Order: sequence, then structure tokens, then C-alpha cells
Amino acid sequence: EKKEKQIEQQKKIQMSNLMNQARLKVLRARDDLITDLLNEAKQRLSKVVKDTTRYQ
Amino acid sequence: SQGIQQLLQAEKRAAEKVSEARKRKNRRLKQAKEEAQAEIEQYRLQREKEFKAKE
Repeated sequence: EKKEKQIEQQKKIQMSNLMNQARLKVLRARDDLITDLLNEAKQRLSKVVKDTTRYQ
Repeated sequence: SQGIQQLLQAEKRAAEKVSEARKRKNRRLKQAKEEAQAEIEQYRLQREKEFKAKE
């Protein structure tokens, strides 16, 4: 029963770590998306630098 | 009389048989702790197979 509790605890650790990796994937994706707004804002600013009237 | 002699010999054999039976059955009662191991090891093996199936 102690050995069985240890294996059930290892199963529960694996389930917990799998859910943790899922949450960390979801969060990494949110950051990647906001980072692509930052990248696109850099691109938009680079286009604005070619508008010599507004850029002046 | 030969009748009481023969009767006392049968009565003596009877007393010996029950006294020897007591000693035999007392020795058999001591074996219970040694014979118990055959079931104890089967319970270990049953829990071990169940544990492997849970893994």
C-alpha cells in the first residue's frame, strides 16, 4: 500500500507536470503573440520613416 | 484372574494411545507457525502482481 501510494503519487506528479507544461505553453503563446505586435509595430515605424513628411 | 490382567492391558494400551495422541497433536500445534508461511508468501505474490499491474 505504501509502494502503491508512491506509484499513485508519481502518476499524480506526472499529471501535475503535464498540466503545468500545458499552462506554460499557453502563456508562451500569449507572449509570442504580443511580441509579434511589437515586431509589427517596428515594421510600421520603419514604413513611417520612409514618409519623409510625417517623419520630419 | 486372567480376565482382569487382559482388561488392564487393554486399559493400559488405551491410556498410552491418548497420551501419545496428546504429544503428537501438541507437536502438530507447534508446526502451525511454519505451515503459515505457504499462505503468507502467496499473499506477498498476489500484492506484488497487483502492484506491477498498477505500475
